[PDB]
Amino acid sequence: RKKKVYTTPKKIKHKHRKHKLAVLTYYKVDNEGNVERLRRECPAPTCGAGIFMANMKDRQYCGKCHLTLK
Amino acid sequence: IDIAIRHVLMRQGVLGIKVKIMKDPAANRFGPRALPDAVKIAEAKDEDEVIPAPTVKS
RNA sequence: CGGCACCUUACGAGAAAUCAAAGUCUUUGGGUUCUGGGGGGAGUAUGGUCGCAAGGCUGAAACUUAAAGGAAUUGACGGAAGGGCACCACCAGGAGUGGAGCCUGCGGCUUAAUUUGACUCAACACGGGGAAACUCACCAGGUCCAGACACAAUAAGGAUUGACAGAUUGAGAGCUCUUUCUUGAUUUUGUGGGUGGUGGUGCAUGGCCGUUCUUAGUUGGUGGAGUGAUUUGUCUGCUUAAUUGCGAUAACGAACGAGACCUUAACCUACUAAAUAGUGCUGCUAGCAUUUGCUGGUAUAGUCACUUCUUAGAGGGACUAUCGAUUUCAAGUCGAUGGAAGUUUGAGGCAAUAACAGGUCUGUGAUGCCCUUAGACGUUCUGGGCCGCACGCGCGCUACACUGACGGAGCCAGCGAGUAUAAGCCUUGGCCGAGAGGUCUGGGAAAUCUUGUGAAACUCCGUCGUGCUGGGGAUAGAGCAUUGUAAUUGUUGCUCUUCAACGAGGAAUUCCUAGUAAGCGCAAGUCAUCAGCUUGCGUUGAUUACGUCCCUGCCCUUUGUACACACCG
Ligand SMILES: [Mg+2]
Ligand SMILES: [Mg+2]
Ligand SMILES: [Mg+2]
Ligand SMILES: [Mg+2]
Ligand SMILES: [Mg+2]
Ligand SMILES: [Mg+2]
Ligand SMILES: [Mg+2]
Ligand SMILES: [Mg+2]
Ligand SMILES: [Mg+2]
Ligand SMILES: [Mg+2]
Ligand SMILES: [Mg+2]
Ligand SMILES: [Mg+2]
Ligand SMILES: [Mg+2]
Ligand SMILES: [Mg+2]
Ligand SMILES: [Mg+2]
Ligand SMILES: [Mg+2]
Ligand SMILES: [Mg+2]
Ligand SMILES: [Mg+2]
Ligand SMILES: [Mg+2]
Ligand SMILES: [Mg+2]
Ligand SMILES: [Mg+2]
Ligand SMILES: [Mg+2]
Ligand SMILES: [Mg+2]
Ligand SMILES: [Mg+2]
Ligand SMILES: [Mg+2]
Ligand SMILES: [Mg+2]
Ligand SMILES: [Mg+2]
Ligand SMILES: [Mg+2]
Ligand SMILES: [Mg+2]
Ligand SMILES: [Mg+2]
Ligand SMILES: [Mg+2]
Ligand SMILES: [Mg+2]
Ligand SMILES: [Mg+2]
Ligand SMILES: [Mg+2]
Ligand SMILES: [Mg+2]
Ligand SMILES: [Mg+2]
Ligand SMILES: [Mg+2]
Ligand SMILES: [Zn+2]
Repeated sequence: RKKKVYTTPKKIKHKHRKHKLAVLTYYKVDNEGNVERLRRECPAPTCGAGIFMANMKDRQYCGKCHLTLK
Repeated sequence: IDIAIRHVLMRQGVLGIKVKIMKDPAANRFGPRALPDAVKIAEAKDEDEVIPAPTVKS
């Protein structure tokens, strides 16, 4: 019976931030060497090796188990 | 009397059908076997011949 | 003999109404004059003729149209007549409502929205609609897809989902934005197709319900009448709650509806039993007079008795029984007597033939179509509204006092409901508290416990003393608790204080005939809380008819009709 008119501008749902070959940045391969494991993989018992933190500012976050350090 | 109503789904609307069936009370096996106001009078058993005054010794 | 007519019948005529002519007419011919050829245009135009004129007589066509019309039938309607029934009509009355305050519903006004349906009976304490959240459909904002499935695009070198921390937000919604982590082909975009809607249409429907109407009405077989549609049966009268019966009778004999029927209430010292009912006895036990008595308590072992009450199943009992009057001596009615019951014994449930633009798509995973469908009219979260207030109206509750208010004391019902690992049911008893309420245990899934629901009116003894008074308790202030996440726009309860109109109500108008009306409370429903509401239940318990058609509605008969979509014609 009424025409719904909006006041706030239309919102856009968040889109997943694609990163091309993210796994390359987690490792530094040495010539005649081995894995680097440079991102400080999470130590929580839920997510073992291969699950890495996010070296963002003033904290290190891992998406599997939501916890932060320093 | 037993009754059954169903809705019939047609392309223009709904068709409602009611099927009322009255069973013969003479065949009823659990309730009354006749209508309440059905009075069944017996037949006259009279019109025998009466003989004056004997005694039949058995 | 001639007239003016009339009554009966229909040989006969007619489409019928009807007709002694409108008969002697397809079995068609006694004589003769005039007139008509579907409805309109139209008795019009034109010409003629008569007339002082008004007009008369004669009198077309173009064009237009599928009916117009006659008689009768059924129904509907009538500001036509005659009957009948009904406390949703009246008479005699009772209680009222309408006058006051308040509760609640409706309109209106207002609003950000104050969601909406309904408008005489048959809208307005109705949608079981007593809305804090939810309900919720409205308003201001914020999320999610819970968009199946075939495709196409994208896509592992990752299609996409969740997300700490800060900003943002009403929000500890990763809603979004900074932030780089995580998950891994379920999934992201477009196409179709969907799906979901308290969105629209009840004037597109089903189902249900209401209404006509719970009034008493409806129908066919055979026979009679009519060319037929139809009609009689189905009715003048009396009678009944009743188309229910008597009776009259071209009808006879039937069916549905009414009545029968079913549930409930009243009776049963007559059956059947009852420690989930009661009693008398008996044990044991208490108090008072001592007369051996009178009141109690206790007894799931006194391992008693019984069914009077209580419970419920099998029956019995009433059928107007008997007797008087009236009556068509019939149906019945009115009086008595007996009886538990003599108003259909009281009350309900069910309830015909068709039908309504009655109400609901806001009960349905009942539905067709239209609208919307991702910035949703879907769903969810937050807050507000449904309560909003110059007004008119309706359903009700308190009152206006002494046939009463308080204060003590007496102290009697019936219908019901009740839980578990819940999301908390009914809750006694003890202890706190002025209260409301709090706390600790126990009983009850129930004739066992709540509960004898020790309810209220009511009755007794006191104060008050005709005063807006100790009637009335609105409005408002402060405080104390309860329910709930949440009480602000007071949920509700309790304490103190505040002490309003109202001094019996105009025109009008509602309900009602016996355990009825009126008071008076109680339970169940809604329900976390809230009952001035409904659905029932019991306590106290009348006045006045037991009649009529004067008003009102409906039904029937006669009657008129140019209506039949039926007078909203
Ligand atoms: Mg004839
Ligand atoms: Mg005649
Ligand atoms: Mg004549
Ligand atoms: Mg003609
Ligand atoms: Mg006619
Ligand atoms: Mg009548
Ligand atoms: Mg009167
Ligand atoms: Mg009153
Ligand atoms: Mg309004
Ligand atoms: Mg309103
Ligand atoms: Mg309301
Ligand atoms: Mg809803
Ligand atoms: Mg809401
Ligand atoms: Mg909204
Ligand atoms: Mg309708
Ligand atoms: Mg016949
Ligand atoms: Mg015939
Ligand atoms: Mg008749
Ligand atoms: Mg008839
Ligand atoms: Mg009659
Ligand atoms: Mg007995
Ligand atoms: Mg007697
Ligand atoms: Mg009865
Ligand atoms: Mg309508
Ligand atoms: Mg009402
Ligand atoms: Mg008193
Ligand atoms: Mg307990
Ligand atoms: Mg009792
Ligand atoms: Mg007082
Ligand atoms: Mg006073
Ligand atoms: Mg409320
Ligand atoms: Mg209640
Ligand atoms: Mg209500
Ligand atoms: Mg009467
Ligand atoms: Mg009258
Ligand atoms: Mg007629
Ligand atoms: Mg017509
Ligand atoms: Zn981790």
